[PDB]
Amino acid sequence: SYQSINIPVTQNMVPSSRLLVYYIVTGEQTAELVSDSVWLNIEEKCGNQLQVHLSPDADAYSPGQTVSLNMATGMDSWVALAAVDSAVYGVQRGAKKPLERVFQFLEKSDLGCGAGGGLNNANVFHLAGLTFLTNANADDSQENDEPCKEILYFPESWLWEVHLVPRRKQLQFALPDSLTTWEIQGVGISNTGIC
Amino acid sequence: YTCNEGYSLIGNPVARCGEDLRWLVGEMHCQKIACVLPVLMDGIQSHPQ
Amino acid sequence: EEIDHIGIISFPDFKIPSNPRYGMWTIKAKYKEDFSTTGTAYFEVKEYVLPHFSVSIE
Amino acid sequence: SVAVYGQYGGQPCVGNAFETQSCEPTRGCPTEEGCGERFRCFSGQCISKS
Amino acid sequence: QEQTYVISAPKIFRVGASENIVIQVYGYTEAFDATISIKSYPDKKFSYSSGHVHLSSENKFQNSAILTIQPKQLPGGQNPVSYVYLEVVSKHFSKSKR
Repeated sequence: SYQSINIPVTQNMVPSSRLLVYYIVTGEQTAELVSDSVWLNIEEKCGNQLQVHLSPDADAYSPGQTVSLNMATGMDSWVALAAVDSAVYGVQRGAKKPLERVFQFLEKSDLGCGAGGGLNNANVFHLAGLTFLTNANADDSQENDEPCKEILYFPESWLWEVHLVPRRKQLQFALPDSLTTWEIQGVGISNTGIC
Repeated sequence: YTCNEGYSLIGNPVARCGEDLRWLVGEMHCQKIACVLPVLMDGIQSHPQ
Repeated sequence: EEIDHIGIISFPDFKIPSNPRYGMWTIKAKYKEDFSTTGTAYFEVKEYVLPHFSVSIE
Repeated sequence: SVAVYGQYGGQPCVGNAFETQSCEPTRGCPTEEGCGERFRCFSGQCISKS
Repeated sequence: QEQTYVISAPKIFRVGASENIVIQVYGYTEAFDATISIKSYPDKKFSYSSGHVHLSSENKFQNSAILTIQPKQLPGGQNPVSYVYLEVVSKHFSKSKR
């Protein structure tokens, strides 16, 4: 029996990775490529582990209150920030948060389809999103890119800015005069990717 | 190529070892990622200069 | 058009025309010279006043 | 090679016309291509799957 | 047919992407080297990228090249390149696929 695949699921694998295992067996005289594959669903996690919080934490603030904000990260990062009033989304029924689906949209990059397996070595590789050159009596030219689609002051907005966070940063700023839930949202960026 | 921290590469980022045994380069240059004081109408003073 | 230096392309503010057709506007984004990479977003232009409270119908 | 052909019933040259030596090869043995989408006969000849 | 290889690659190359192409060979014992190359199609004249890969029991006869298609090296114009040759060359085998 064989060594298992004992491997760390490193950050590059998020949100999804696909495992294909293969060998060529020479048979009596004729080689055969044997393969199988499986889709591996990975936890959605950021590489920066970026976190943002109000340092003078309160259940509710008063209009115009000066506040302090902290940005903390596992590495130095850029961060964009923005603030938007919840009545704005309240305007439109079924409004969408602009950073929704980010991982599912990133998944559209994946060339494979289905959860794994295949009718054949060639089919396994094609569904895995690979192609192959071999003399072992198989070729991927048997198949084509089918449309595989199986399932697996009173502003409206403020604080619209971008900042460097050298591992840590602190900001101090005044709230607006409006009364509402403000939703403060931000996106970390670095050579380690988005969060 | 890649420029140092606080810089970015302009032009084609790429060079090639030509059959001359020398580098072709993509006319590239490192722009510094910073603003500067523009040509204001009267050179108005910037306090956090 | 704008040039990225960071991964965060803060385009200039688009002034809505002095007489817009009301309804669903679309923004498309492309890398200028050499990729397809077409991004898209939608936004609605209407005469509206913010609702003062949510009604949720369940 | 034969330097002089035997003639008119003269004796043929005896022994083998060749000899062999072991070497260290400078060149690799070319591998077969597969049949790909073609059927593979047991010898390794390929034919149309039809 | 004991001596055999597999080169495996993305179903489609992304222009400008750094694409990791992996190769395994079987029935070999003498260590040898191969080159995996991305070449213009159909003429194979211009080479976009090339990677020397060494194969031995020290590598269990497995290796990969990281190969890329920098977008300006394509001829461009009104007709963009639809297809490119992936190639492998060795002492023992040579093959290319569109």
